[PDB]
Amino acid sequence: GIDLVAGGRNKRTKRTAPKSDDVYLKLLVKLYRFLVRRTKSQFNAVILKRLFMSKTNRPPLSMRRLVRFMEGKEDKIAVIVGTITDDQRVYEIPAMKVAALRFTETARARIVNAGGECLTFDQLALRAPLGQNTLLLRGPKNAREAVRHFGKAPGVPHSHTKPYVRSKGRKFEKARGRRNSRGFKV
Amino acid sequence: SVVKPINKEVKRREARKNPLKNAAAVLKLNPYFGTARRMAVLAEAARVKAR
Amino acid sequence: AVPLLTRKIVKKRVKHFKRAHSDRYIGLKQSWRRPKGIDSRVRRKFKGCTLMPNIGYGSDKKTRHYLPNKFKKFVVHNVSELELLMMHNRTYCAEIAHNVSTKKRKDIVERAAQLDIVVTNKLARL
Amino acid sequence: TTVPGSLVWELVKKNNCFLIKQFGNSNAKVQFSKEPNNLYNVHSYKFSGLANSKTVAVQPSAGEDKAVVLSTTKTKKQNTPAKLQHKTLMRKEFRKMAKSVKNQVCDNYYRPDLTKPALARLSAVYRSLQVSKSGIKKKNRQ
Amino acid sequence: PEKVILKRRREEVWAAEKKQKVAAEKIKAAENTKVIYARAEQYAGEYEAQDKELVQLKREARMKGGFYVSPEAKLLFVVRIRGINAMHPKTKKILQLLRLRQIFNGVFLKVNKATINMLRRVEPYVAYGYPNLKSVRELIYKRGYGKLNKQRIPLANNKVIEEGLGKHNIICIEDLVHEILTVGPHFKEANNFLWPFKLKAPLGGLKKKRNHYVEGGDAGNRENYINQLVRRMN
Amino acid sequence: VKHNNVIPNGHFKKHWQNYVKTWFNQPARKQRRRIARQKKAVKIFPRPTSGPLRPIVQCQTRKYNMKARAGRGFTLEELKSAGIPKKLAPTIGISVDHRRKNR
Amino acid sequence: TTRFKKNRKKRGHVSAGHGRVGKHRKHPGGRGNAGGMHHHRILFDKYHPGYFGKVGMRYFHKLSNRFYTPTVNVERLWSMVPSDKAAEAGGDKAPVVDVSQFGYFKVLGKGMLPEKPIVVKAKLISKIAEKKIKAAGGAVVLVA
RNA sequence: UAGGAGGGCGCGGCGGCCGAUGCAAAACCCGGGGCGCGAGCCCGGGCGGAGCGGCCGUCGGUGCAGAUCUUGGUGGUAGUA
RNA sequence: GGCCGGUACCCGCGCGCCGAAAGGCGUGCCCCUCGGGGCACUGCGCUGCAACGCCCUGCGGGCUCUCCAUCCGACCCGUCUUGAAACACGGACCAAGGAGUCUGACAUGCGUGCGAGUCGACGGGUUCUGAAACCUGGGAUGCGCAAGGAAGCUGACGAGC
RNA sequence: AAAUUGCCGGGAGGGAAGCGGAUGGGGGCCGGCGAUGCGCCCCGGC
Ligand SMILES: [Mg+2]
Ligand SMILES: [Mg+2]
Ligand SMILES: [Mg+2]
Ligand SMILES: [Mg+2]
Ligand SMILES: [Mg+2]
Ligand SMILES: [Mg+2]
Ligand SMILES: [Mg+2]
Ligand SMILES: [Mg+2]
Ligand SMILES: [Mg+2]
Ligand SMILES: [Mg+2]
Ligand SMILES: [Mg+2]
Ligand SMILES: [Mg+2]
Ligand SMILES: [Mg+2]
Ligand SMILES: [Mg+2]
Ligand SMILES: [Mg+2]
Ligand SMILES: [Mg+2]
Ligand SMILES: [Mg+2]
Ligand SMILES: [Mg+2]
Ligand SMILES: [Mg+2]
Ligand SMILES: [Mg+2]
Ligand SMILES: [Mg+2]
Ligand SMILES: [Mg+2]
Ligand SMILES: [Mg+2]
Ligand SMILES: [Mg+2]
Ligand SMILES: [Mg+2]
Ligand SMILES: [Mg+2]
Ligand SMILES: [Mg+2]
Repeated sequence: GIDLVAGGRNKRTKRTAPKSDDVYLKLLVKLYRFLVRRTKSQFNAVILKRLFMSKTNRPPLSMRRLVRFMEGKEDKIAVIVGTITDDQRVYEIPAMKVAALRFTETARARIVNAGGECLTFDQLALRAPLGQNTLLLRGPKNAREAVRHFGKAPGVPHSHTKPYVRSKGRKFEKARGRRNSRGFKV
Repeated sequence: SVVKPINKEVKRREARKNPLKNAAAVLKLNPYFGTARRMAVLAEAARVKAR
Repeated sequence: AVPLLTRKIVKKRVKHFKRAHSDRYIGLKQSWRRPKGIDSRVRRKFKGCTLMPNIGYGSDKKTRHYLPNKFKKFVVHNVSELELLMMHNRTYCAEIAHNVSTKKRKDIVERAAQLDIVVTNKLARL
Repeated sequence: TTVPGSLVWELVKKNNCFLIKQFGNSNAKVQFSKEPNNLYNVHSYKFSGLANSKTVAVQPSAGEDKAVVLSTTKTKKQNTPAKLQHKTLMRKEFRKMAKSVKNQVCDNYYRPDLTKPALARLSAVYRSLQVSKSGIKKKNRQ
Repeated sequence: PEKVILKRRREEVWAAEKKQKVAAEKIKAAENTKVIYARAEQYAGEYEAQDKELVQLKREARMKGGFYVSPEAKLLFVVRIRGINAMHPKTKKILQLLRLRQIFNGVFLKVNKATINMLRRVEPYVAYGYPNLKSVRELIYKRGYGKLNKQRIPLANNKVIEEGLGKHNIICIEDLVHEILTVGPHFKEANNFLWPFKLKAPLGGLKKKRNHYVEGGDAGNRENYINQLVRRMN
Repeated sequence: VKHNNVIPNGHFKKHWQNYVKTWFNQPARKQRRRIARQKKAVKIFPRPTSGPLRPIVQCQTRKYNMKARAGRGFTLEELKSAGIPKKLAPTIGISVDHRRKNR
Repeated sequence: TTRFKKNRKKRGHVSAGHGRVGKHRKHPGGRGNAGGMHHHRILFDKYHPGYFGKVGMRYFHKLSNRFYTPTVNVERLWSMVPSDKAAEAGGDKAPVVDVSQFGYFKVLGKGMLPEKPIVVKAKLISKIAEKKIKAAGGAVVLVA
């Protein structure tokens, strides 16, 4: 008998290989296993750990934010382990070099017609294996519509969480608990 | 061009050697052990050999 | 046809793990079923009652699935898959499957004698 | 393989026509691969005869005494199955078979990986033919 | 071809570089063993110097009319004697902080008002006292394990200390033993490096663990007699 | 009810299992309509298979006011001004809708 | 995929995963939303605030058509004009956009605009859409 | 324990792949030999006399010792009342 | 004396001799100065401890199978229960059937496709084994891209630490 | 097929039997249950 919690065995969990059995993703996984093992670059470590992500932990990043992130850093290669969607709200995109999993077929055309070069992670591993002069990025995680529902309950003070409502309107959860004149103001 | 040198060397756990009564190992842990023992014995030598 | 295993096969238990109370009844099969009772002396593991299978009774990985022959068995239905044990005859043992004909068994055994593959069924169906 | 070898492996590492798997998917699983151009017939990416450009086969020939075929895949002709394998019917004795196999596998840096395994299979095939000729003179158990 | 010759060039470079590292490290070990020899010689010399010094002082005080009060011990050896069952939660925390998380573990402790009043709170569960040189050294030798990268690495060679310490000017087992016993400026690190000694059950038995050592039992101070107990825990 | 979820609106308190309508006959209606269209085309050969002519009209309703669609028939004013008699227009493949007004 | 349902793993465990003490009876809380005001009160007034009661005035025979205002922000207007007729333009000459031809009634004023002038021709405009278009040098033509 | 999850074993189909079978398939019986910690599997012998299995994907009316469970059979009571 | 282990690394062996062998044998510097002791220059390689038995178709060896004896243990399972072996309830035994499934809405999590789009789901044209498959519309059908108000109505002028 | 019954052969029983762990004594059954082959050599031809 020894005084330990669950015999000391780690009770947290993390991904160690993507649930996705996409063969191309498994091949990237093997490549970056090699790189993080023989190279000891923290950048490769982060890239690996982020290929071991779900699609709700890999939200899309659009150019209207990518260009923000590339404004004055055209020498460094942009890396987004996720998706690049276009954004019809921007007009002039600097010729930028971005590496990503996927490019929406209109965003890839936008980048090519702007004159940048549009990479995949193997092409990234060619000319930045340790990640020389690279700019790692993540898309907005808590921007997902589902997240607007999370946190402390809708009906407690100071909470600004969207309650699950089957439709908007006057009759759908406006009456008692949302105003002084019927009951109380949440 | 960037990988560190490959490491094929497998280091297993080393068998235990008696750290108190194995001469070879006690002289790798405490190299002065033999000198202290010799001093003590060579001090006993006179203390007995006198009488 | 000489065994490659160079480690003595050790078994932490040879007796089977018969189901608790398989003895008093006939309808209960001998196969093990974990006793799910709330007051079951077997589940509470009082001494003197049947032993359950743990993982602790597991056998060594390097001496696992070796027959008493010191070969791992591999069941073959025909000459086609008999012949693919050329470079495993020191570690794998063919067994001709239970539903082949005696005619095909003669052929497989003849083929295995010249490929020098240990077979435990060469005296079957004759 | 029009696609690369690693991709072919990730495509066929779990099911293919040449894979004989028995005893379930538990710790008891036994896996062999029975394509002609796999040497140990061990189903691994080293020995896989489908996921590789450069593969060697060592087989006893058709009904005829003591003729061994050594075949190596032609890397460049690879999308031409009829002209995909360079097959080599040799019938000389064993020492000159081993020198030629070393010539075709290891010495030209075709695929030194399978230097020792190809020769081991050559020994097994040769003595298999030798005993098909002579008979069971030795019990081969000591 | 070019591919394999290019591979082999680096293979040659690495072979040479590894050989020259071995050549350097042989000289390193050859000088380091003389350094260790010197340190152990002087540690032993001051062991006898202090041992004669105590008798010298006590005799001098008796001669000059008064008496010499020995300097109270700087170090405690604590060994837990009660199991992990039926513990008040505050006591459970005290033991988890002292690193006594299993019966018949031994830890080395600084003496100070912070820690000795911590033992005060948990005396029914530990037996503890004043280790001497033999006890400390042979604990370190025969049951020495090091908290190396959270793993328990046996202290079977001098090299483990190069990794665990060496930012603290502790290089051999004898430095570790000295720097514990004569509670040093780095005792915290050279104890947290040590893994709780997992000791044998007391040979020859054990008196009643329910009572205090004064009343006949075993818990609490037995100041000098942890020495007498260790030879049968070890 | 239990953990945070929408307030259910299950309208399954009647005997809905007596009125479930399954669509396994969807391919069957497709094929039957196709057959009916062939056997109408052969009969009305050589008339146009879409039927008589239909007017360009505007939809109602602010949401679709700008979106033109085929109506039901030409008005009397339109037939008269295009020079085609009322009773003859439906004869020669021209629908007539006496209810529409030309505004 | 019944071969995956966790009921299958709960075979042999007497309670099928619903507890021995508190069993799995028909409807121990009531059918549906039973007792919103009474014993599910904690639930309804924690997670669905505002559920109970009337607010607002009735509107007999609503048509959703009457309320149809598809809107477009200013930031997206320039996507509507093709690049060719963005080139066929200068400082004094600017393209004219009929949003009603695109299915939009109102033109709202969210986001940036390029400095290039544009004449958006809508049915409804906001204050801020006009202020941004004028400040960009364009103009507005109201049609319907 | 209540409970949760992972990995597997097993039954019956479907889309595929590899096979077995009148020189004996399925089933069932055995003081037969084994493998796995275990669900279970493999082989041997007998009866049997025409079908059957393995692997991958996938699907399901899929696993029994209880429910005074349902149908059918059989006991002890008993050669007794 | 007990138990375990028997070596690709710590040990050990060869590259000299004597010695069956344990093993002994060189040179130079420090120490006592007797006896001897300490230190030193150090390199290539190789590197699974042995001796002898017994039996080998035997009346042999061993077996996880069967019966029996003996020592130790050992209350009858499922269950409601703080508590069941209970003088709590169900169960005489066997065989077969036998209990979280289907559908709708929603939600989180995960996978796939696309991604300010996305759905072809009602229809239409095709469809030479086919209730399949493939094509088609959509310029606004569903959801999403704008929200706040009861409503008239208004509807995000561009972020720093 | 089992429940269940009979006959034959075996086994054991001082107010239960059955089951777990030890071996021991009976059985019954296992030749992949357990080997005879490697190197060196000389012919005698293959
Ligand atoms: Mg333990
Ligand atoms: Mg309030
Ligand atoms: Mg209980
Ligand atoms: Mg004793
Ligand atoms: Mg006592
Ligand atoms: Mg007490
Ligand atoms: Mg009803
Ligand atoms: Mg449970
Ligand atoms: Mg549940
Ligand atoms: Mg229940
Ligand atoms: Mg409940
Ligand atoms: Mg209750
Ligand atoms: Mg009330
Ligand atoms: Mg069922
Ligand atoms: Mg059943
Ligand atoms: Mg039953
Ligand atoms: Mg049950
Ligand atoms: Mg009660
Ligand atoms: Mg009672
Ligand atoms: Mg009751
Ligand atoms: Mg009863
Ligand atoms: Mg749309
Ligand atoms: Mg910041
Ligand atoms: Mg019977
Ligand atoms: Mg009697
Ligand atoms: Mg017994
Ligand atoms: Mg026995």
